[PDB]
Amino acid sequence: MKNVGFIGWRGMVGSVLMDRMSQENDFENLNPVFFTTSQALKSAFDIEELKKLDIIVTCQGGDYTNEVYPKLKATGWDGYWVDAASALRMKDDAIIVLDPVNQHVISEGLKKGIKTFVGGNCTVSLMLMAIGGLFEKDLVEWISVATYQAASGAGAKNMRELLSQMGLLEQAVSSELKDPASSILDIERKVTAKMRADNFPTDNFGAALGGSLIPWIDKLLPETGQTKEEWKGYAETNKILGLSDNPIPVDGLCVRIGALRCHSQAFTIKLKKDLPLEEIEQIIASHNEWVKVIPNDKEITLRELTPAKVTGTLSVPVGRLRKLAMGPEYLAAFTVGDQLLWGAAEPVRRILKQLVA
Amino acid sequence: MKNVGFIGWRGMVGSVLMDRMSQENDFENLNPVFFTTSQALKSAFDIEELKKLDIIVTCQGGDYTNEVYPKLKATGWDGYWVDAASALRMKDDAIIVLDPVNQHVISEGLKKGIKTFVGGNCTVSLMLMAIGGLFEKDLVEWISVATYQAASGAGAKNMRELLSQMGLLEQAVSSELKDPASSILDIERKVTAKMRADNFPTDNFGAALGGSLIPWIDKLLPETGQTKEEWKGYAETNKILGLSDNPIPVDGLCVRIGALRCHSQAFTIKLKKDLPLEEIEQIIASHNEWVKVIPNDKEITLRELTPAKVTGTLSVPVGRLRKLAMGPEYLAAFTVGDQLLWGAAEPVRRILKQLVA
Repeated sequence: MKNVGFIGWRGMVGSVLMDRMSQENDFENLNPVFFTTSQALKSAFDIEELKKLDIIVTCQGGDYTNEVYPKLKATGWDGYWVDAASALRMKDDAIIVLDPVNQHVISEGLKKGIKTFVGGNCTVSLMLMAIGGLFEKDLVEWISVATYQAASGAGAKNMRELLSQMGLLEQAVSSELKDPASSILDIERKVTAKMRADNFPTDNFGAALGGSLIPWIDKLLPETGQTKEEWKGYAETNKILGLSDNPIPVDGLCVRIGALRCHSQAFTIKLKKDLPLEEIEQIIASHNEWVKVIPNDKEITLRELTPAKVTGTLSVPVGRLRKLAMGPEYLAAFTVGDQLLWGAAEPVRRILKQLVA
Repeated sequence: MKNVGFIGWRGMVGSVLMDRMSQENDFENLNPVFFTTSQALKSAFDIEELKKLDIIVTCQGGDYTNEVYPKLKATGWDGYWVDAASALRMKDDAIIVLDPVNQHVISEGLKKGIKTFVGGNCTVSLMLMAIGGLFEKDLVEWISVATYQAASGAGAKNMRELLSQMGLLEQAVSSELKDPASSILDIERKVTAKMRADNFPTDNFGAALGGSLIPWIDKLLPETGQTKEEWKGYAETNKILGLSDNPIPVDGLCVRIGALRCHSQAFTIKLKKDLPLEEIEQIIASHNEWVKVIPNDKEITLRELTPAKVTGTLSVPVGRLRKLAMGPEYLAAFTVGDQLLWGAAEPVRRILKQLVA
């Protein structure tokens, strides 16, 4: 059996991985070695210890990767590096994994001798898992996106801050709310007042999230005006599909909203050919076993297409499908997916399963 | 001075109108007559009393309008009907007002002898107030929208439900949150559990809003697959600009999020000609005194382009402006506007000021 070392397995992403791996009994087929950065298991900074492993799975982070990775491969280490961090995604000797979408790219890479595999951007993979079928048929000319991103994508503390913010907003009018005859505008003035108060906790987002939203995620790229988050749309979608030569335009705005762990996305998809809505749906639905097409019905949409429904599950619903007024080659679509699963730990867990097979 | 009757002035929208009118001393130039539907001022159902008025301003609602309106005009009444409700927006003898945008349409209508004026859809007017300049130059070929709509658009009770939901979510982990060393996944499991509980109050939205979102607003229109809310984008934008002959395509997805009273919108705008980003901004910024162009800078965007900042103000910021990967004629834009002001009471207040001038 393969000797696999794990780093950052105690973090939030790492913990989801450990849990999913237990659930699927992945540990039965490999020999796990756990590392730590603490000086209170092996040291994550001991290159010789890591050098003995066949595979390394890290959820530790980019700083860790940029530090340890170059050293280890510099020793001649011929093993596999499976990383969740973005650090290596855009390396020539690396491949971005999303096997239900790009297995063919993964296989060929393994044969080509690639030894570094990295999970991709959460919003990008959640998009591909949803509308992968369209890409598989080369039916996508371009795609405009508007995202509704969860706090988990920013971190555990960001999630807690969001929750604290929600608490304080309500507390500011807890009694008024109980009084069924109370004034709505007065309640409103008070909650907005607290949202704006000096003691309203916004250290992590740099702005209120609960009761609001933030149309900016990550650093700005002066070159295009996009934020790194929005940039990853074009860059990562194509590297995953292996189309850096004939790049499919993917762009839009990435916005943070008060959700815990599911990212939702509104798509304006330009199809290369006018096809009947029903044929589009069938194509969408048959690409993989997780995507789920939700009928353009109100009650079903309210029960299925929301963070409330998909949180903590591997289901990737896509609905509100219809043609847009701009023309029969313009498709509207809305999807919801869990950020910590297909958006983080799952792709990692699945490339590992293949490597130890 | 004109004799003006007011109906529904005690509701939420009505109250914002009364407040704004007081603030601007609008009552000094007209003779107000207040009505009520209660049987506990005049009766809103007394046609003869209403018949004596020069102008009628209603924030009462569509049911009221559809009931009383036809009766009154049936008596020969030659006065003005100013309505906030959507009921008459699409009537041939009616005009949708947004004077900073379509004053020319309003003036010509008054001369043509039009006697019914109606405020338009909140998202549509908030859009036009933001990017009106582009329309004024016939630079817009089409526009794809994705909205982040506030609870106030649905009603006062919906706002309270949103607040109660936020309260319960945090309460479900109030202590855990205080413990800086507590488990993030555990907290997450608990909040999601409460969100899904039978006692989680969702009577008004029919689904959780706090901690989530709802990609569906209003009834479905089997004909196009759009919801009435999404339909109003194409229909109302053009009737306001007076282009029902040469309709500019406006479509997208309308989604409800946990915000109190500001609607935000992500735009994918297709310009009819490739113009330099800086010329686009200047054009945007000079259309009206309320729109505000926010530089594509992070700190400024976090301070200016959010519901937290614009709530309760007449400011209509628009930012994140840049060209989209699909081509130099593809513009990205994000705007935030207060739903109860330019999205409801303000247009009404301003057409009134003109009518009593």
